[PDB]
Amino acid sequence: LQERVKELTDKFSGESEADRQKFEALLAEKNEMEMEYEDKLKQAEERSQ
Amino acid sequence: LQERVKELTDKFSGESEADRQKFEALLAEKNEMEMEYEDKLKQAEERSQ
Repeated sequence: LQERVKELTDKFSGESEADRQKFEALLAEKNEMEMEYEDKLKQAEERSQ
Repeated sequence: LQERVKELTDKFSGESEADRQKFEALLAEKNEMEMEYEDKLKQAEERSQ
């Protein structure tokens, strides 16, 4: 009986941690491409002037 | 035996499920500002010409 507590706690928490890592990677991906666009706006403006 | 199993399974899996909606919202947020930045680049070049 007591083993059932350990089995469900570890794997589902890992599932929560695994889904958290994707969220962190997506946040890094979103932030990385955000500044990439910001570079594009200024480069076009500088060439325009 | 069953009481704990259903208790831990439901609450711990919900934490993993809760990280998916945040991931989906982050993905939707990431896609949305990408279109805005593309519009910004499109409008920045139009005035340049």
